[PDB]
Amino acid sequence: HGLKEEMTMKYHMEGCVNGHKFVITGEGIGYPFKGKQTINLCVIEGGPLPFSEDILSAGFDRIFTEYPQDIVDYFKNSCPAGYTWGRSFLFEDGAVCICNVDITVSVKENCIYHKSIFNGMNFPADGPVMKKMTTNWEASCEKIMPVPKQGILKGDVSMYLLLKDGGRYRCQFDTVYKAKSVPSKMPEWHFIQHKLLREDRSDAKNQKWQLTEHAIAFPSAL
Amino acid sequence: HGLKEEMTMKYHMEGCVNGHKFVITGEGIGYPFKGKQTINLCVIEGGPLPFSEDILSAGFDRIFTEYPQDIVDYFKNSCPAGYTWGRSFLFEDGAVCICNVDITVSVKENCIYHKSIFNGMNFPADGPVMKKMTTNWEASCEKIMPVPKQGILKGDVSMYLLLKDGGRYRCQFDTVYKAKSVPSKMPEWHFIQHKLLREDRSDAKNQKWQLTEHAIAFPSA
Amino acid sequence: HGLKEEMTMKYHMEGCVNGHKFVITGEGIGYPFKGKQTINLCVIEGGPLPFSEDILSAGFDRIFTEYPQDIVDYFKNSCPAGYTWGRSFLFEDGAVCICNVDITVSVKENCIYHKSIFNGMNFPADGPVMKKMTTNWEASCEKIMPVPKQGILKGDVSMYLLLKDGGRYRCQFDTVYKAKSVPSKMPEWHFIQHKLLREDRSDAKNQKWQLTEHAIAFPSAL
Amino acid sequence: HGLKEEMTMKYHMEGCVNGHKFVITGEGIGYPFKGKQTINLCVIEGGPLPFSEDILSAGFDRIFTEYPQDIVDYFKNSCPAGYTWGRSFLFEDGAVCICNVDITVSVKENCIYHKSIFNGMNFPADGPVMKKMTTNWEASCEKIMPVPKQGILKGDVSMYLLLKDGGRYRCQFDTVYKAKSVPSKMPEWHFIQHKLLREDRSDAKNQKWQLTEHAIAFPSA
Repeated sequence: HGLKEEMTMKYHMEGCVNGHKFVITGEGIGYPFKGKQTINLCVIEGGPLPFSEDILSAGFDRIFTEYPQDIVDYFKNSCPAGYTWGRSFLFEDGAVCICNVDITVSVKENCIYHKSIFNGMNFPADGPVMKKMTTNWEASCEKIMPVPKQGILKGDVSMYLLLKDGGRYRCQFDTVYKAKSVPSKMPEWHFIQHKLLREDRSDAKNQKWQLTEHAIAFPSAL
Repeated sequence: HGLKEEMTMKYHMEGCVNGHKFVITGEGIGYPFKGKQTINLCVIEGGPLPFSEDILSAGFDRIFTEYPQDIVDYFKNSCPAGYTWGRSFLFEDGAVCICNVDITVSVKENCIYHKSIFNGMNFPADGPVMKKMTTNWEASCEKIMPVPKQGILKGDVSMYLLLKDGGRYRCQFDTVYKAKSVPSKMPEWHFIQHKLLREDRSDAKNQKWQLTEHAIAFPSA
Repeated sequence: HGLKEEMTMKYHMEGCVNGHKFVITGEGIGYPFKGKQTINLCVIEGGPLPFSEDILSAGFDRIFTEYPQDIVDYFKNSCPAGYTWGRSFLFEDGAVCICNVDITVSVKENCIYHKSIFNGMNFPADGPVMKKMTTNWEASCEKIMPVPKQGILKGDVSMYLLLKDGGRYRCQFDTVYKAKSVPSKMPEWHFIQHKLLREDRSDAKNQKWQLTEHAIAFPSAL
Repeated sequence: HGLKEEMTMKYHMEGCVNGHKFVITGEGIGYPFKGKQTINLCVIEGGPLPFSEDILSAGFDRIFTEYPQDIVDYFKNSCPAGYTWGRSFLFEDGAVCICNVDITVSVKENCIYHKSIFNGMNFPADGPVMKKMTTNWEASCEKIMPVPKQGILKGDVSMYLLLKDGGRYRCQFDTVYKAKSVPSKMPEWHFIQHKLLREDRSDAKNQKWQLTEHAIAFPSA
């Protein structure tokens, strides 16, 4: 698809969570074919963040998903124009989020740009988010399905955000993946298992952390 | 409240619904104390909108609410600084919207400026919105409750967008009302009844519509 | 409708909340035309209840609703066969409830019988319900609407359960009202404001409390 | 676990969906260790059901789950006492169901008895269920997580009931798995993948259908 085994990517997130506007920029290396990525994020505006940085995580690339040969890779096939995605975040405490990502490709640079807009609200002031009581997301299995006569995908995943107290914090992810160009081939409903971790790196001069994700496409084990 | 019986208001809305970007601007005259208002909207970008306009309606002011003396008017009391609002639209069919509005009032201009940011997704292609089969919102009764120790308000209302077939289409509105400065006083939980309508007014050069809203504050009967 | 100004009623609730089976019986007096009712409840089985008794409250009669003349009283018109209702309870903490009520009339006795089945689950062990941290429901306004070509009603109300800490506890009430006989006249969408209070009366020999409700039908004040 | 590679099971179901009461009884053969099972159902009351049978399917055993040695099988470990389950069905169109099952095993009979209580409402009259336009459930992947200090399990899965038009119909399954006696050990969060199908087998004297399910436990890949 014009993809390298190893890739670099850029991040620019524009957001407002519970009235708090902020600005995050990033950089990363990834293995499209490995379904792995490691990114570095920085709050260049609105920091330090008043909420849990874990809610932004997934709003930062399905391209970085190791697909089987028997399965159509909507995302990679997306090369070279890229694609866009929108996602609803339904937290168990009533908080609501919408995220919009625009994936574009710096072909010769072999760099994938990500431009996102994140909007979240109704995050309880006592919640783990407002109280920054989170730690990491739990491993998951997302259902990916094609939209008949549409050329788009639908991602369905029930997320669990692990808290310091040891508890879980539930969130429903509902995504729509839209390729920038009409897709010749469409995949069949499948699954995407993921592993996303955050490791802070804030100094005291800057709020930063590093993200990391691993994902493999799979079919129903039946 | 430094407000006038009759006034004016200006609107500027930016949004991307189901990936469709659009810009809307409006003008209006209102009666803060009557809780009445009529507004004229004109899509000045992304028109014509590929979805129903009905979804954007409420996304265009709690200042325009007839409040009883017995009840604290957090909104009017919001002067001079003004206030802001955040809202989540939970449509029965899976669609998700978020709207944030920044409210500011010009004394010298006797106008109320509204700057909204409407975002929505997961609007089923064959849905009433995507297939523009909506007519009007059914009259509501919203619940306004104070957030102890937060200085903010919470609005809760179950909306119904009336369809052409005469079928209702459900949507849960969850609002957060926050004044720009620390509130001197807080009201008690109460209700707000509203009636909002839409009259199309598009031509061929531009897509336009008129909005109207009447709201009255109330207590438990 | 054969209704008296003053009425007596009987209660028999069969339930299981979070695995806890219980049995409540009751008796009450009401004013159909006043839209008022006062009932006395007793846990004859499964007591003392492990959960907050406030969740059962509304599962105990729209007949007791003061209607305007301009508005059709589906419920009273229901005389003399009575009617049935089913309701879903969606609590903010994930707990789920379904309630089914069967309203029958002891015509000459002028007594209204109520036979209910209550099923609730996913009530967090730390919740106000499990922790019995509730006190009373807050006043509400329910939307009542007709079902085109069905002869049934739909009740929509967002409930708030007041806690001891002073906080609210949200619950979505979604009802279906089915008259025992084909209705000649149907009402137009309207509203029903309610006030429901609980006043314990458990001795130490028996778990009991008294309920009380006031309700008036209204049209959109527009 | 006192269980047998191959076994039998008996079913008795009582329910009132949308006010329609019904009684169902079934017989089956299963492979606890294979996580496989086939069951034969017969409406012996309230038939024919006015709604889709597909809704009752999952309402008919986590014992039948192929579990890796590396993972704790809370269900099989549930022997001898057995276990119970509670589940909420959150259908996209507003329908609401609750199902509770009491699980008991006869050593001497090598059969597993299932006593369910299915309740459901708000099934849109023109819905796929009410208009019986459903075919089968799409293969799933459920999330099984332990409840610390409770001795219970929590199952989470987003279901899709396939329609005749080939359209999917959404339903959220939220389960609570509770053993009859204090568990010696607890498993770690893991997944359960399932494949469940329905083959009609009604005649004219009785309404019958066959159910089949294959489930395998798994960890994060």
